[PDB]
Amino acid sequence: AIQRTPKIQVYSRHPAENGKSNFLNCYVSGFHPSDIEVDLLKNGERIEKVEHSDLSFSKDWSFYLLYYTEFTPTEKDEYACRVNHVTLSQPKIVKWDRDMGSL
Amino acid sequence: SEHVSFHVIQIFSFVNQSWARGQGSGWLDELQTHGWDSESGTIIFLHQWSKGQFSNEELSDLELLFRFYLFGLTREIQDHASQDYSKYPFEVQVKAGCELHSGGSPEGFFQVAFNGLDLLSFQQTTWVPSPGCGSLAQSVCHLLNHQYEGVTETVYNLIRSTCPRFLLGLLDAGKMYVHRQVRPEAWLSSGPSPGPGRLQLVCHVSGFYPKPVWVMWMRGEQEQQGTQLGDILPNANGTWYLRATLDVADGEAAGLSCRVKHSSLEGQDIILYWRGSLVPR
Ligand SMILES: CCCCCCC[C@H](C)CCC[C@H](C)CCC[C@H](C)CCC[C@H](C)CCC[C@H](C)CCCOP(=O)(O)C(F)(F)[C@@H]1O[C@H](CO)[C@@H](O)[C@H](O)[C@@H]1O
Ligand SMILES: CCCCCCCCCCCCCCCC(=O)OC[C@@H](O)CO
Ligand SMILES: *[C@@H]1O[C@H](CO)[C@@H](O)[C@H](O)[C@H]1NC(C)=O
Ligand SMILES: CCCCCCCCCCCC
Repeated sequence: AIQRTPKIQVYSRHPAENGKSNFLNCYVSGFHPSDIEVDLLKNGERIEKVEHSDLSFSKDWSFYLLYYTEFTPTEKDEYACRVNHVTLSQPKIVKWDRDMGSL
Repeated sequence: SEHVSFHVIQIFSFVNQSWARGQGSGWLDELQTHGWDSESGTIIFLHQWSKGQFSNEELSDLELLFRFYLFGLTREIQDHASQDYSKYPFEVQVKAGCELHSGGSPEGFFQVAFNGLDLLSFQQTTWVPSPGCGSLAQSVCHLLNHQYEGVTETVYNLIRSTCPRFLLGLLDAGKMYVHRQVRPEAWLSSGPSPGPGRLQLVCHVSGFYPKPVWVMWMRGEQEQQGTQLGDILPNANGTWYLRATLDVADGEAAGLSCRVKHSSLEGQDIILYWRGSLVPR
């Protein structure tokens, strides 16, 4: 088939409240082939402890993954989702943003 | 119950003549219920009820069957693509399982893809090549139908007999653990600018099950034309997340709200009032 670059969507599970714990989600979908590097980031560094689903795939056969971890949002702290894949020349970073719908 | 499906997903990545990786999981509709330990070749039961009503004896036999199938698949494929076939690397996907339909017979299926393209599927007693994937699919199907003839009967019985019986047990075992209705939380935020003289409002609805949901922006009892539902995305443990946005021009008056209807709520809609500015940055 044709290689397909991943789509990346980032969102929190609960309303964001500075100093209150929450869950950060990153949904990576629509990609092919399956070799992928997804990391959740706190201030640019990979969070060592995350939860992730196994690989699944749609019926067009493209793959998707869900990542999530606990986190505490903050004025200073930047949280993000980083993805590398063969269709990408360098890692793509999608930041989490409250003042936007993380849209 | 209604239409409900159980799927075993497998992904085989062949990197060279000496290296391949297998990966696999089991899914009850959109909830992952099983994993596969690729290091020791064993089934991972992700929930307390993931064994359904099967005995340890039955599941031991199934685990052995899976090992035999996976080792034999790897061995055969690697044997047939030797040394310098420019196919490397390549990847094989397998989707196998069953569906229950209320009042009708179950369905079993076993579908294969090569490098993301339909390759072949199993049709009751025969491996049938996809009319789109040509010569390779025909050659694979020749081998499966003529050489490994004496395992067709296994695959059939696995997907059409064993799978429905297991799914029925799994559904029954989950009843002491899993929710058939989960209520969502909801909250308001702004979004990115849709354009000069305009702003965007976002209604977040998080953690609801099952999937059907209704969300609209409102001025009192009047539903707003600009309402737009985003894509529905997964959360942990088979629940769902949704964003409903509204584009607002400078001059819109205070008094907008978001209204959420869901079966888990049953007559008490969530209503959230926008208490921020309506002046676009
Ligand atoms: C990555 C793996 C998947 C991930 C797992 C995830 C966990 C999993 C979701 C847990 C859920 C379990 C539910 C209940 C599963 C419900 C049904 C499923 C839909 C079916 C999917 C079809 C499967 C995948 C393909 C195997 C068929 C193969 C072609 C047949 C093998 C033929 O081998 P065989 O020759 O017939 C022999 F039997 F082995 C012989 O037996 C002798 C023993 O005494 C031995 O000594 C002899 O030498 C000889 O080996
Ligand atoms: C203990 C079980 C033993 C085997 C397990 C069952 C797996 C059997 C699957 C065999 C697949 C072999 C693929 C062969 C691909 C091939 O032969 O390619 C043909 C080319 O010649 C195209 O022209
Ligand atoms: C095959 O690929 C694996 C994984 O990259 C590598 O470790 C191994 O050296 C390769 N084997 C050969 C013979 O090139
Ligand atoms: C050259 C590699 C061909 C890929 C073979 C895939 C066949 C999978 C069917 C296995 C069912 C038992």
